Amino acid sequence: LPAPDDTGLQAVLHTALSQGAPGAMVRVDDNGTIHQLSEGVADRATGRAITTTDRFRVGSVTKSFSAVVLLQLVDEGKLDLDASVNTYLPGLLPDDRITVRQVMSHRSGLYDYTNDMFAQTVPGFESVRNKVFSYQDLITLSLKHGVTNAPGAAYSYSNTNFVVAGMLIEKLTGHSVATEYQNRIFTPLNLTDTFYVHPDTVIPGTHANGYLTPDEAGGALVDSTEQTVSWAQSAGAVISSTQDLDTFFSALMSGQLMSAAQLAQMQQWTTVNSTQGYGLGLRRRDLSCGISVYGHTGTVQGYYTYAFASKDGKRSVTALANTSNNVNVLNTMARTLESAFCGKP
Repeated sequence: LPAPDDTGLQAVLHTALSQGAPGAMVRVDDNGTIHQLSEGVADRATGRAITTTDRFRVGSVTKSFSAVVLLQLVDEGKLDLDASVNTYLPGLLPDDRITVRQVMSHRSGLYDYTNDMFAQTVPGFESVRNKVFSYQDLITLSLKHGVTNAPGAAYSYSNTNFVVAGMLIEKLTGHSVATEYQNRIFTPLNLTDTFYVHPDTVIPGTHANGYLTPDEAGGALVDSTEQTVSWAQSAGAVISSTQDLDTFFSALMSGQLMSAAQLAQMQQWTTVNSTQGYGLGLRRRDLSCGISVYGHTGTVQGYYTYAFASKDGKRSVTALANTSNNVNVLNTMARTLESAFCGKP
C-alpha cells in the first residue's frame, strides 16, 4: 500500500469541523506504525479536546460483532446459514423462506422499524432514547409493515435483520449478547475500551460526547451522549475506541475470528451500489485508487463511525466524528479512507 497521507487526513478532519462536527478523529494502524489525528472537542460545552483514545458509540459497526458471533455458531454446527430463521425462532417471521444468510446480508425484505422512529430526527431521538425494548418488540414493529421484497431478492439495509441476529444468538447460546460478545470477541482480543452495557445509558470511562444535528438548519446541537440504544441492541449498541475497532477488523480480515470457510461466506458480496458491497454483517468499499477495504460504518445519534481494514488486515483505519444527522460531515469523514489507504494524490 501507499503510505497513509497525514496532511490529507488533517484536511479531512478540519473540513468536518468546518461543516459542524464539534470533534473529528482518525487512527490508522499501518502494519505496526500508528497514525493518529484529532481536531476539535469531545465536549463542546466544556471545551475538552477530542482524542483518539476517547470511547464512543460505534452504531451499526455492532452488526460486524453480531455477525462474528453468528459465524462462530456456524463453525460450531449450531446454525446453518441457509436454514430458515423460523427453524430456530418458530413463528417469528411471516415467511419461512427467510433464511439466516438473507438476514445477515440485508436481503430478507424485513422492513426497517427505525424508519417509523426517526422520520423526525430530534423528536425520534427523544422518543427512543430512554426506552427499553425487547427484541420481540422491535420485530413486531417491523412486522406491522409487509416485507419490501421477496426473500433474498434485493439488498435493502434493515436494522431488523440484526435484531433477528441478536435473538438468534441469545436463543442458540442461552446467553445474553453481552456475554457472547465478551467471551468470543472482547476478551480474546483484549478490547479494553469495548463494551455492550445495554440498557445502561452511561458510557464508561473517558468518552466523546455525541451532538445530534437538528433537522432545522442552523439549530442548536442536542447532546445525545446518553441513551439506551435499545432500539438497536445487536444492530447498534456497542461502545468502543479507534484502537479497538482497528484491532477487531484487523483480526477479522487476517483470519483470527472464525474458520476460513466462514470468513469466505462473510465476504460473499451483495451489490450495494457501484462501489460497495455487503457480505454477512460486513461492508466492502472500493476506493479511488483501485483498492477495496472491508469493515462497517455506523450512524447513531451524535456519532459517525467508519472502521475498515485492508484485505489481509495489515492496515486498519477507524474515523469518528461526534455529530450525526449531518450528511456534509458524513461524506467528508469517508474521505479518511482515501487518505489512509490511497495516500497522497
